[PDB]
Amino acid sequence: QRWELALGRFWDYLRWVQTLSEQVQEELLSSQVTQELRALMDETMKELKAYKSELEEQLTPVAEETRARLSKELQAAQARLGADMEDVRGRLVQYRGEVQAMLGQSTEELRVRLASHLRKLRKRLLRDADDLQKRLAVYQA
Ligand SMILES: CC(C)(O)c1ccc(-c2cc(Cl)cc(C3(C(=N)N)CCC3)c2)cc1
Repeated sequence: QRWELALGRFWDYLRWVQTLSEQVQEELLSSQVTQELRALMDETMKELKAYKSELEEQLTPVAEETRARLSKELQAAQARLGADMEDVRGRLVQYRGEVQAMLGQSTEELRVRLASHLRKLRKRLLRDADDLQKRLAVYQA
């Protein structure tokens, strides 16, 4: 699906950030990484909303209380995905400020801590994307 490809571009970019390689460390102290993640996040959420909209053209007619519930559960699952991606961006903004506060001292321990936290944020994003995909797959029925 288009929204899955969009999410995958966010995911591959974030897998690169996770390496904290020389060029990642450089781009994390500018706005570049968080600006590129914002663009990738925005595209994912736009495609998700359009996908849900087109799915609603080929629905199995069910009880109206049921449809209303499934739609609200799907909107909550979309919301969690967007919040997850924003939580990632926010953690990388935090890193930028903590490096500046070090006034040129070594950042090795900040980077060890960031790597560990990013791994956990990425696991949560993956969890939520799988749950969203599963909900979308039975939504029409
Ligand atoms: C081909 C490309 C661009 O490299 C790529 C495309 C998609 C993903 C991807 C990332 C995540 Cl977090 C989740 C999923 C969903 C999955 N489990 N298939 C769960 C809904 C689909 C897919 C990763 C990479």
